[PDB]
Amino acid sequence: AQKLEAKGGEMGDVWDDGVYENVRKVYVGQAQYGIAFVKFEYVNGSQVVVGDEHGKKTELGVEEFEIDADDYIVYVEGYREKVNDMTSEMITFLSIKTFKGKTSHPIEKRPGVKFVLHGGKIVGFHGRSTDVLHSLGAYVSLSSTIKLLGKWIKVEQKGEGPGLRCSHGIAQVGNKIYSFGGEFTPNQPIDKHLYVFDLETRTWSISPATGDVPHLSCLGVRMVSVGSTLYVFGGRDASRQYNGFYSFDTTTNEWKLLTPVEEGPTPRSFHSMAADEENVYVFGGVSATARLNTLDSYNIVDKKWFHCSTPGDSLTARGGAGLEVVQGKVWVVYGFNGCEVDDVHYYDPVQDKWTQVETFGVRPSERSVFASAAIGKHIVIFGGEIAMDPLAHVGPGQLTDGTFALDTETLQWERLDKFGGEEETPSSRGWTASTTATIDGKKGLVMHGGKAPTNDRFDDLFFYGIDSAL
Repeated sequence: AQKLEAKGGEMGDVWDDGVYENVRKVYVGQAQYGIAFVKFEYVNGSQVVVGDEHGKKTELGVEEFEIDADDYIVYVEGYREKVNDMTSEMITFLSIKTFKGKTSHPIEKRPGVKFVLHGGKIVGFHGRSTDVLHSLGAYVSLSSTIKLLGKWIKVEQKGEGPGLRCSHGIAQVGNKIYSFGGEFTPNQPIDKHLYVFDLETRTWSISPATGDVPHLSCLGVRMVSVGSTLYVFGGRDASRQYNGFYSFDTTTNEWKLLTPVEEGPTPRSFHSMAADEENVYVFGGVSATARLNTLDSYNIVDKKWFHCSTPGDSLTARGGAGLEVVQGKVWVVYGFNGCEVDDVHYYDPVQDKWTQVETFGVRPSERSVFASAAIGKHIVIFGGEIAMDPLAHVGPGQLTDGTFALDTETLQWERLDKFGGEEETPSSRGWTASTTATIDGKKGLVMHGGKAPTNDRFDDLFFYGIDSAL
């Protein structure tokens, strides 16, 4: 399979259970602060393999977590920390997620760093213990049976690009992809240009413009395409001043302030957006004062904003969540509310009401600001932030790299990442501007830009192309 780095203080006796067919049972014995004692019971062929213990038990006892035979571990989430002011970090908290969606303990915010051994199937463990757990890794085996077959392509680029940024917005119109807004240094919007990408040329340039050009250059902005006209909302500049709701006729190349701030929906940034041929949707994100959970629709024909039913407590205010129209319905996926979140919800237009949905099977650990597109009955997501940065949107935070698709018709998540092929899978990133797109006659996901794990920026253009079977 694949050994994953054990994560924790590198003090202690290293242990390695090796790799098995699957995991039958997990044993966790708590320490006084963190984790004392682990043990695993595995299965290999027709053989139950009871494993050695690692660390020593405490007066607390040891809790068991049995994994059904029709069932396996998709990830282990945890918290490492240097406590006692003791020379080494130790592992302080663990949660187990099961393919069937069993979960051992609900994740909680504990100080220290979060880590996660992720991806499709945990088939064994290894770590380092000194009479208590000090670090932990595991072995993951990516499942070979990838339902939504497809590959990752690093699109080449030529012109005057939007280059290196994140917290910007992209949309497709015809065979051209448009970009707008964004940040390069922490919290500093770059320009007001509307960059455009000719697919057949694979080349960039600044679009020409007319009319009501956006009043402020900004970041945390969103935009979606309807027909050949682009629609743009929110964002902020350096001075926490907000943009209203504009549009851009691409055949006409003219801007248009469709509704002013202070007229339409609450001015905000790092909201989410989508469109369905008839309305343009705006969800959540951060207002001047609070995160939001509200959603507003704007009919193009009726040229007018409608305020949708409010979800209340069921669905906590959030930003950096994914929003796609999966079918006839709006989908809210994951996001951030002080904690990173792995909620899933749909809003039904016809009824004007919200529904929560349980989801299962090799699901992503909770995360924000990821790349997302809806294609078919699927939502596809890549990367994202799996833990906020202490210093704000200022610092990198912790950023990951999985590729996942939600099947809205079965509620099975799958990880589109393969062992098997050779392809240019994007490196761990977040705050990407992402969209659904057709390129060289394949629909799929268009990742662009984003924050690096090292607080750098990216400029890459990435495409998960869904091969032809569809």
